[PDB]
Amino acid sequence: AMANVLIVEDEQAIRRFLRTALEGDGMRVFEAETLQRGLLEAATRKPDLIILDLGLPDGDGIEFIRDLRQWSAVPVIVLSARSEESDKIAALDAGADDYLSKPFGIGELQARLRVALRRHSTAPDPLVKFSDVTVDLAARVIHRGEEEVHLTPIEFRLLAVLLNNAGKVLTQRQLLNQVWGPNAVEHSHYLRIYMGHLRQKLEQDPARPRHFITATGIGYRFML
Amino acid sequence: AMANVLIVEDEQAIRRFLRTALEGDGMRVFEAETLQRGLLEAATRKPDLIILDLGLPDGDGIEFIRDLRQWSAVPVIVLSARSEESDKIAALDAGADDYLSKPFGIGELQARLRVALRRHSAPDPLVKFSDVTVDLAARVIHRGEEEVHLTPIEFRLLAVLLNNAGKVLTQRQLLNQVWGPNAVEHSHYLRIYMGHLRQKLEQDPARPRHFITATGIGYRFML
DNA sequence: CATTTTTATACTTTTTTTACACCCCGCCCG
DNA sequence: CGGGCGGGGTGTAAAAAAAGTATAAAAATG
Repeated sequence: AMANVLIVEDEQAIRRFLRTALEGDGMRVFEAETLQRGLLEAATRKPDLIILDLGLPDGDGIEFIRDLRQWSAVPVIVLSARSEESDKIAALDAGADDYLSKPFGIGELQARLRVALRRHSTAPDPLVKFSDVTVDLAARVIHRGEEEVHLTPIEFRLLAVLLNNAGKVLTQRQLLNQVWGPNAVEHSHYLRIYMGHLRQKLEQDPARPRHFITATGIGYRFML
Repeated sequence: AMANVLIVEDEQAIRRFLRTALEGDGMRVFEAETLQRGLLEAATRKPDLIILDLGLPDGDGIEFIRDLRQWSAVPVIVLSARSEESDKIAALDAGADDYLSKPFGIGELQARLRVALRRHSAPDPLVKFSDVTVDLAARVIHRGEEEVHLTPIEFRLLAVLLNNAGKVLTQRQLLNQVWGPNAVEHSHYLRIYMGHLRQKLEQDPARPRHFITATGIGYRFML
C-alpha cells in the first residue's frame, strides 16, 4: 500500500522539507544526491513517483528528464527556486508532469503528489472481525458466514459504539446518550431488548454471550 | 487527432483570448459561461480537456468538478484569481489535475495543456449486473442489447450509486451529490428517482436485488 | 414535448409499548 | 433447622404506535 517516492536532491534543508512532506502523507522515501544516482535508482527501485530538484549542481535536470523518458513513464514532479517561464515550459516539454516554483507549502506539494499518484492506481474497506462475523462500518454492511445479516439503524449505532470501545465498560447512561441521545439517559429498558437483538443475530450461543458481555448493575462491554 | 477543449469561463475577454490562443495551437475550442451548461457540454461534446475558471458566480467550481468526476476522467485544469493554498488543495483533491493563479503566462498554460493531453492518451471499465451493462465514461446504459435512456438526474443517481458499489449511502449524501446542498431535505425526490431506476433496470422492480433500500438510512447498489 | 416537482395514498419496516419468565441469592418460612 | 418465597437487575416475546417507503398521477418547468 506504500507509495515509493524517489527524491533527487543534494541540499539538506530541502531534503528535510521533502522528507517531512512525504512522510506526512504515508509515502516511503528513496533518496539520490546526484542525477546519475537518480537515474540508477529510478531503474533499480521502480519508484511510483520522482521529485527532482532542478537546482542540482552536477548537471542539467532537463536532460535528466529526457534521459529518463527514454525508458520510463514514471511521474516526475519538478521543483525550482527560479520563476522563469521558459524553464517551466522546457521541463514540462521534456516530460515532467508538474512544476513547483518557490515558495511552495507542504500542503500544495502533498496535493500535487496525490494528483500525480492517483493516475497509476482502489483499496477495499477495512473490516472488523470476531468469530465468523464481519463488520464494514463505512459500508454499513454486516456479514456472518457467507450470508449478510440485517441490522436496523439503532442496532447498528449500538454495534458501532461497542466496536469502538472493545474491552472497555460503558455505563448504561453513556450507551443511551450515544445511541439514543440525551432525552433517554434513563430509559435503561431499551438496551436489554436491543442487545438481545444483537446477541440473537451475531452470537453463536445467545444464551451464553462471548462478545456481548453485560456488566451487572453498571452497564455493558464488548469483546473482540 | 485534433484535441477538443471545453472552456468554462464567464468573463468575455478571457474567453476570446483563450479561444484565439488555443485555436492558434491547433485545438478545437468550446465555451460555456455557466457551470450547468458547462456540465451539459462536457456530457455531449466529450472534450479531451476542460479548462475551468473558479470565479464563476453562478455556483461552486468544486461542485462542478465532483459532479463531472462521477462519470468522467477528463483532465481538468483550474484557473483562479485567489492564490491561497487552501483553494488549490480543495480543487486538486476534488479531482482537478492542475491549478493556475491568474494572471498567468499563456506559454505556461499551453505547456500544461500539452502535458495533460499527451498523458491521457485502456477501454472503459464496464459495470455488469443482471442483464444490464453500464459504461459511465460514455454515459451509455444497455439492457440486453437495447440502449436504455436515463434522464440527467437518473444517470447522476446511478453514477453515484455505482461509484459507491457495495456501500450504503445516506439520503443526505445522495441528495447532496445529485440535487445539490440545498435539497438535503427532500427525501421523497430520492424515493421517486430510485423508483425510476428500479423500473428501468431491475428484473422485478417490486423486489430489487441490486438496488437495495436501507430503511431509515438510505440506499445501496450491490454487485 | 421530456423532464422534474408537487401531490396523494397504500404500504412495509422499525421503534416502542406492554406483558411476563428467569437466574443467582438471601432468609423468611415448613 | 434448611427448603420454598420474593426482589433487585436482567432476557425474550409478543402487541401497538411511529416512522419511513413505494408508486401512481397530475401540475409545473423550461
